[PDB]
Amino acid sequence: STGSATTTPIDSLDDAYITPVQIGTPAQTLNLDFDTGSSDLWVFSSETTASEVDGQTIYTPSKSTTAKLLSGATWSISYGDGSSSSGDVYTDTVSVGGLTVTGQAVESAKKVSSSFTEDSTIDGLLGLAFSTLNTVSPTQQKTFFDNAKASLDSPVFTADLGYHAPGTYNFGFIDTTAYTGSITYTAVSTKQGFWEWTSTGYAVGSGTFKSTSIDGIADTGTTLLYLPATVVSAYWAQVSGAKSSSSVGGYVFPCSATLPSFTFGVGSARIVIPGDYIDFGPISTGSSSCFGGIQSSAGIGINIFGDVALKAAFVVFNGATTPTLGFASK
Ligand SMILES: CCNC(=O)CSc1nnc(C(C)C)o1
Repeated sequence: STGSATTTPIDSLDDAYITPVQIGTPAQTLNLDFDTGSSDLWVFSSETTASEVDGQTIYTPSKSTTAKLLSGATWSISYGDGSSSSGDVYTDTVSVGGLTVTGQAVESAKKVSSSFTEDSTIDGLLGLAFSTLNTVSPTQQKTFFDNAKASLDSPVFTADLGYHAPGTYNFGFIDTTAYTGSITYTAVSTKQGFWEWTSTGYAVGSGTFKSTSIDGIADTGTTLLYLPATVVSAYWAQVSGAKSSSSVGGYVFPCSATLPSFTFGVGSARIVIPGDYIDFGPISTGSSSCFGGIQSSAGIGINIFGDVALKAAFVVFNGATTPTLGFASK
């Protein structure tokens, strides 16, 4: 089997991408944030505290003839950005782009943190990191990818995120028309349960490539590119007037600037992020200070190849016995 679904930016900045997902019978379609940095499929639901729902579409398990309470199971997750959610668990039929999994754990939120309530466009998350990170207790549940893997034509999914445009998540096949050149594959560690790999270095603009190992994760659920402070300082030093602002929470730059590109290494291959992908616009409406798309990871504990980096590539998440990642230009 295969599946193919379009993913659409939630706003004009590509802050996140939503993909329609069919849950239950008859189908309830919710727009989920596919997140290769986490492993829970959770949704706003008829159980979510009413004051914490503000425009999201909800899953109502009582209206699904295939829903079953997973008795005793609870979940609770906290994300790197400080947001969180928790609740109980149903199993139900879940379909993405024509690919159907029966008995998928659908984690129904009883509580969500304010940032979720305040984003009416995201109805939940669909985790695509390894199932070792899933938070369901006392019986840890499998991700949609884990459950579908045996049925797929090939045990892969691909992320093809658009810049200010829709893109595609495919399951079970690699669309050879969706990229240019060749795909370069690189080794993955699932020891922390993330899609973890080592970039071979970077360049700023037209500058020389610096060969240096940068361990990080491929994370579709993170907007920006978070790299070591040395790398980030080298980038922003090429933008007149750019500076790190403790009050804003990262590097800002004059909105009048033209940003240089940023290249990262994948083995001997190179992925070029155009400068325009690094512009996240005014820090507040009307401001001439703009927020940068490359930020320091120093306070995180891990480097994160988020959407800024991934949308410059066609990315293969190969979930075979030896997990690898593939990157191609497009
Ligand atoms: C196909 C997705 N599989 C899982 O999420 C299982 S947990 C997991 N942790 N490491 C692995 C292997 C792929 C190395 O698997």
